[PDB]
Amino acid sequence: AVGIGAVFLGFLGAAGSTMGAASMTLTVQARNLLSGTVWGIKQLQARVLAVERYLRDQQLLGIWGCSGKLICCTNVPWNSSWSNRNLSEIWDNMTWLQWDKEISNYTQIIYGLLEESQNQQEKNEQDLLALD
Amino acid sequence: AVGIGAVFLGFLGAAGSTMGAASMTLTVQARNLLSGTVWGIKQLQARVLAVERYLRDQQLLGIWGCSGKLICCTNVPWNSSWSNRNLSEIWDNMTWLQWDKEISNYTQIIYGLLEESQNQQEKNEQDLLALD
Amino acid sequence: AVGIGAVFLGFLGAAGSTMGAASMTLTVQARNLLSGTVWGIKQLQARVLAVERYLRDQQLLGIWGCSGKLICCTNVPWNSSWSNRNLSEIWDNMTWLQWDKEISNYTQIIYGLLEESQNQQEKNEQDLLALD
Amino acid sequence: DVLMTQNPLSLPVSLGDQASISCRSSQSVVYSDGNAYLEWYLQKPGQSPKLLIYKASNRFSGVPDRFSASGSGTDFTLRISRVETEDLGLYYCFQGTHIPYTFGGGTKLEMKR
Amino acid sequence: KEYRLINCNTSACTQACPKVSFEPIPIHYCAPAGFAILKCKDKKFNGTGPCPS
Amino acid sequence: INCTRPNNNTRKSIRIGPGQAFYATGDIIGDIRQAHCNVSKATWNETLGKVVK
Amino acid sequence: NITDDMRGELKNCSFNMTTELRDKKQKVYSLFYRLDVVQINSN
Amino acid sequence: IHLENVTEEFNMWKNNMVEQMHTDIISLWDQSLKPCVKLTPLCVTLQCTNVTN
Ligand SMILES: *[C@@H]1O[C@H](CO)[C@@H](O[C@@H]2O[C@H](CO)[C@@H](O[C@@H]3O[C@H](CO[C@H]4O[C@H](CO)[C@@H](O)[C@H](O)[C@@H]4O)[C@@H](O)[C@H](O[C@H]4O[C@H](CO)[C@@H](O)[C@H](O)[C@@H]4O)[C@@H]3O)[C@H](O)[C@H]2NC(C)=O)[C@H](O)[C@H]1NC(C)=O
Ligand SMILES: *[C@@H]1O[C@H](CO)[C@@H](O[C@@H]2O[C@H](CO)[C@@H](O[C@@H]3O[C@H](CO)[C@@H](O)[C@H](O)[C@@H]3O)[C@H](O)[C@H]2NC(C)=O)[C@H](O)[C@H]1NC(C)=O
Ligand SMILES: *[C@@H]1O[C@H](CO)[C@@H](O[C@@H]2O[C@H](CO)[C@@H](O[C@@H]3O[C@H](CO)[C@@H](O)[C@H](O)[C@@H]3O)[C@H](O)[C@H]2NC(C)=O)[C@H](O)[C@H]1NC(C)=O
Ligand SMILES: *[C@@H]1O[C@H](CO)[C@@H](O[C@@H]2O[C@H](CO)[C@@H](O[C@@H]3O[C@H](CO)[C@@H](O)[C@H](O)[C@@H]3O)[C@H](O)[C@H]2NC(C)=O)[C@H](O)[C@H]1NC(C)=O
Ligand SMILES: *[C@@H]1O[C@H](CO)[C@@H](O[C@@H]2O[C@H](CO)[C@@H](O)[C@H](O)[C@H]2NC(C)=O)[C@H](O)[C@H]1NC(C)=O
Ligand SMILES: *[C@@H]1O[C@H](CO)[C@@H](O[C@@H]2O[C@H](CO)[C@@H](O)[C@H](O)[C@H]2NC(C)=O)[C@H](O)[C@H]1NC(C)=O
Ligand SMILES: *[C@@H]1O[C@H](CO)[C@@H](O[C@@H]2O[C@H](CO)[C@@H](O)[C@H](O)[C@H]2NC(C)=O)[C@H](O)[C@H]1NC(C)=O
Ligand SMILES: *[C@@H]1O[C@H](CO)[C@@H](O)[C@H](O)[C@H]1NC(C)=O
Ligand SMILES: *[C@@H]1O[C@H](CO)[C@@H](O)[C@H](O)[C@H]1NC(C)=O
Ligand SMILES: *[C@@H]1O[C@H](CO)[C@@H](O)[C@H](O)[C@H]1NC(C)=O
Ligand SMILES: *[C@@H]1O[C@H](CO)[C@@H](O)[C@H](O)[C@H]1NC(C)=O
Ligand SMILES: *[C@@H]1O[C@H](CO)[C@@H](O)[C@H](O)[C@H]1NC(C)=O
Ligand SMILES: *[C@@H]1O[C@H](CO)[C@@H](O)[C@H](O)[C@H]1NC(C)=O
Ligand SMILES: *[C@@H]1O[C@H](CO)[C@@H](O)[C@H](O)[C@H]1NC(C)=O
Ligand SMILES: *[C@@H]1O[C@H](CO)[C@@H](O)[C@H](O)[C@H]1NC(C)=O
Ligand SMILES: *[C@@H]1O[C@H](CO)[C@@H](O)[C@H](O)[C@H]1NC(C)=O
Ligand SMILES: *[C@@H]1O[C@H](CO)[C@@H](O)[C@H](O)[C@H]1NC(C)=O
Ligand SMILES: *[C@@H]1O[C@H](CO)[C@@H](O)[C@H](O)[C@H]1NC(C)=O
Ligand SMILES: *[C@@H]1O[C@H](CO)[C@@H](O)[C@H](O)[C@H]1NC(C)=O
Repeated sequence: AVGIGAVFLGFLGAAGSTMGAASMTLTVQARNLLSGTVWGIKQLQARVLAVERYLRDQQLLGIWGCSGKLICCTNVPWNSSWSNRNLSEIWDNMTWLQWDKEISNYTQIIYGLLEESQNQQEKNEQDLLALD
Repeated sequence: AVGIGAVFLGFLGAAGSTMGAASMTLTVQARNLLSGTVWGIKQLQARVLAVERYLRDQQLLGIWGCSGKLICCTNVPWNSSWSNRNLSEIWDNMTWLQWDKEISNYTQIIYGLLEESQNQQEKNEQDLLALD
Repeated sequence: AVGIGAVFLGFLGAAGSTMGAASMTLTVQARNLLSGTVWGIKQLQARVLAVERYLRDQQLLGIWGCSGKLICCTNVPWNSSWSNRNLSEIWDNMTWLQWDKEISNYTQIIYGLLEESQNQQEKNEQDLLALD
Repeated sequence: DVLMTQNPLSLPVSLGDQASISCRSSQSVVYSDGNAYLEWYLQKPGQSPKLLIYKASNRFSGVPDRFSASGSGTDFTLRISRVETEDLGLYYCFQGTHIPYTFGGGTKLEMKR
Repeated sequence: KEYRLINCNTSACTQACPKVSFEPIPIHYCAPAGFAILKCKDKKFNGTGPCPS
Repeated sequence: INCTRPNNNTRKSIRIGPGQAFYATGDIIGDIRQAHCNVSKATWNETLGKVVK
Repeated sequence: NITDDMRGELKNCSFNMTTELRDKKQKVYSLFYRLDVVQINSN
Repeated sequence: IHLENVTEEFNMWKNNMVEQMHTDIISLWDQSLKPCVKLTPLCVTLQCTNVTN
């Protein structure tokens, strides 16, 4: 038998699993994002829009200093205001859908903090490079 | 009041400011680059061309070893022939438009030097990795 | 005279040269990949497909931890099963076409090994970052 | 969903003869990888099920040449030659490609005296 | 003696515009990005098989 | 549900123009009877009872 | 040979029609269902 | 650019880029004919006689 693990390795197969376990199948969704007269026009528009969305996401990741990485550790400390929940709870009980629902309110704040942290790190790198 | 700083943070808001100050709003233009029957065909062609231009710029940056960075320090020394101007002058008096007008002549030379420097650094990395 | 080196620096100019020598003209092909009613529709479809192919290749490279690099050294050891051939033979006698013909069978195995190695390295980085 | 039909319910056979078990799938079992994961399992009275053949063609581990399986897609058949006393038990066919997996109806091998 | 145009039981013919010329003009086919066109320079190539040059 | 058109229809091609044909209806071969559909009385009653439930 | 339930459902209509030649016309007839034809108002 | 030491397999009979050329030529031919006059009125009876001139 193939086994039920291949299901876990399928597209969105870990959507119901704990986010800690779902963190091991990021590449599946990441690759699915680029999978590949009026009807042709509509199909082409959809493809172009998908490409634009992927490029915007990649540009954001690069702007945070996370270019080329699927998991990127940052310098921004976690605020208890966003979520006072424990680490074990988050990474062994909840799923990414539930977590997204919980933290959807603070997402823009976190994005701005990441941008500011990357800018500060870039200028600190440039200033230490003003010193060496 | 919102304040005049939000204007500085707008698209091209720093076009008239000193390049030293304009260096702190690069992300605005970088993000604007990806902002998002005959009429539909023309719009789609424009979008595809914009995507191609952005990808060409990113490929160039990567070819210089500057992938994912908005400010990238390099190993290519600055030639006095390109501009004998001081550092304070450049980064506290001029703007990026004036500077582009001044150095438009040597841009291809600088690009070739950056490519050669990145190739040399890559092969030196590979050769030190031939030694470790 | 311009010299025969400019031919070597042309598109596919090193296709017949030894892969060791052809490794010094990767940027030419890399840049050519992005070079730039029914007829317009077909041209637009071709351009979109080219962009999608380039983005898929870049995503693969990033998934292997090789983002932004044309030559990327990895942690995956070379199996003698794939090719028992020597190093001098490969890099001073054969060409990339011959080598591709030889190793076309094991390409997917190597790709999977690269993905696994990058995942292991990413989680080891995250775990050492669980320790610092 | 994948109904695993096994016939006959009882398969009388004399010692040293050949017994054939037929097992038909409702739909195709071939997986995207190209392999068909259909397995035959035998349960002796008072013993847990034991694997016999995997992939519907390969022998589990030095199981007798008597135990030979064949078929394709909808139809799969398991053949047992030179029936011995140790072959008594319930034979079950099982497909392992589509979730949920299912077991065969079951064939009761009966030796003849 | 009555006649009709040969095409009248199949379709209606479109008159060619008198100003448009039928004279052929050379056309070049070019490879897009990510593709190349290989030319066989062998002067005794019979159209199939390996081309050394 | 069993639906039928019991008339034995005949088709007739009429040339409307160059390459244009209109398919008319010729004489009906045999008797002319109404088209109809049949469903089982008991099956329909059972299904209606179920939907009512 | 119509049935009582098909009385007036079919009409036998004759009309002049264009031919493949622009200067010629043909007299043709066709059967039309009563739901497809509306009277315009002896003849 | 001449590719030294490169040997390639060609097939002029299974070659693509000939079907594309055929399609492009046909499409160009049709496009050049769209704006022109359709000779529907020309499908009329003609009274013809020999040209002994
Ligand atoms: C819808 O309405 C149309 C009317 O336009 C009907 O079509 C007519 O149908 C009638 C009856 O079927 C046709 O009349 C018959 O024509 C046959 C062919 O005609 C040739 O032969 C006659 C001489 O008999 C010539 O004058 C003529 O030019 C043709 O060369 C005849 O063979 C038939 O004759 C037979 O019956 C008569 C009855 O008295 C006998 O005396 C004869 O000996 C012989 O046995 C008959 O005359 C008529 O031709 C049709 N016209 C057209 C234009 O089609 C459709 O039938 C009707 N359809 C429905 C469904 O109602
Ligand atoms: C729908 O159902 C009706 C009945 O409700 C069907 O009508 C019946 O059709 C059959 C076969 O066409 C007729 O049989 C005929 O019977 C006569 C007298 O017995 C016989 O001489 C003929 O040779 C023929 O066998 C039947 O008379 C007719 N009417 C009835 C009341 O049964 C109808 O055919 C059904 N249609 C469909 C599409 O199901
Ligand atoms: C609609 O038409 C179908 C035919 O396509 C009818 O199905 C057929 O119905 C006849 C009954 O007149 C069946 O024949 C009978 O078969 C039984 C056994 O099932 C037998 O005991 C009878 O003596 C008789 O021979 C026929 O088998 C059946 N075939 C199929 C494929 O269904 C259907 O009944 C019609 N329904 C209605 C509402 O008119
Ligand atoms: C199809 O076209 C023909 C030819 O134009 C039409 O036939 C013509 O119909 C008119 C009026 O129905 C006829 O005029 C009438 O003639 C009678 C007989 O002499 C006379 O008593 C009346 O006072 C009136 O003048 C005309 O003669 C007739 N011509 C021919 C050659 O038949 C026909 O009506 C058109 N429609 C159909 C359905 O055929
Ligand atoms: C259009 O008319 C032409 C001329 O009548 C047809 O071509 C002729 O068809 C007859 C068949 O009865 C042949 O015997 C002749 O040899 C044909 N002529 C030529 C020059 O080939 C043609 O078939 C008609 N087209 C249609 C669609 O009916
Ligand atoms: C509808 O009518 C046509 C009349 O043309 C029937 O076709 C004839 O059928 C008989 C018997 O099967 C044959 O001998 C003739 O050669 C057929 N003629 C033609 C022109 O096809 C047809 O069978 C009738 N349909 C039904 C269901 O009765
Ligand atoms: C005018 O041309 C016609 C032909 O279009 C001549 O008629 C005959 O045509 C047949 C073939 O179609 C030839 O074999 C004959 O030799 C032709 N002549 C005769 C007398 O049959 C016709 O002769 C020509 N001349 C005139 C005055 O009509
Ligand atoms: C956390 O959020 C509170 C409330 O918005 C804010 O005052 C505080 O500065 C934040 N701290 C961090 C580290 O984000
Ligand atoms: C989170 O961990 C702390 C550890 O000190 C524990 O006291 C607390 O109960 C945990 N959270 C929940 C919801 O139990
Ligand atoms: C997010 O904000 C909405 C109002 O915009 C509020 O109703 C909701 O409770 C907030 N969610 C959280 C988790 O604070
Ligand atoms: C600067 O430019 C001059 C003139 O082109 C050239 O000779 C010199 O090598 C250049 N030096 C550097 C460091 O680019
Ligand atoms: C540039 O700096 C030097 C410092 O030694 C100074 O002498 C010179 O005047 C400056 N340039 C100008 C244009 O003043
Ligand atoms: C750049 O080159 C042009 C001629 O191509 C010349 O006219 C111009 O003065 C040059 N600019 C500088 C800053 O040297
Ligand atoms: C090399 O290939 C063999 C055969 O597939 C396999 O057993 C072995 O583990 C492989 N070793 C490496 C380092 O890839
Ligand atoms: C590869 O190198 C080894 C060095 O020990 C040599 O013995 C061998 O002959 C070389 N391979 C070939 C094909 O000569
Ligand atoms: C690759 O596999 C094919 C069969 O799929 C085989 O014919 C061929 O010899 C293999 N190539 C190598 C180099 O092993
Ligand atoms: C339908 O079935 C019911 C009982 O199930 C019965 O009373 C009735 O007479 C049947 N017919 C109709 C038309 O309801
Ligand atoms: C029309 O009905 C009559 C009897 O009413 C019959 O004699 C005649 O044959 C029928 N016509 C056809 C075409 O069946
Ligand atoms: C050309 O290829 C042959 C074999 O394919 C090889 O022996 C020879 O060394 C090659 N020459 C060059 C210049 O690459």
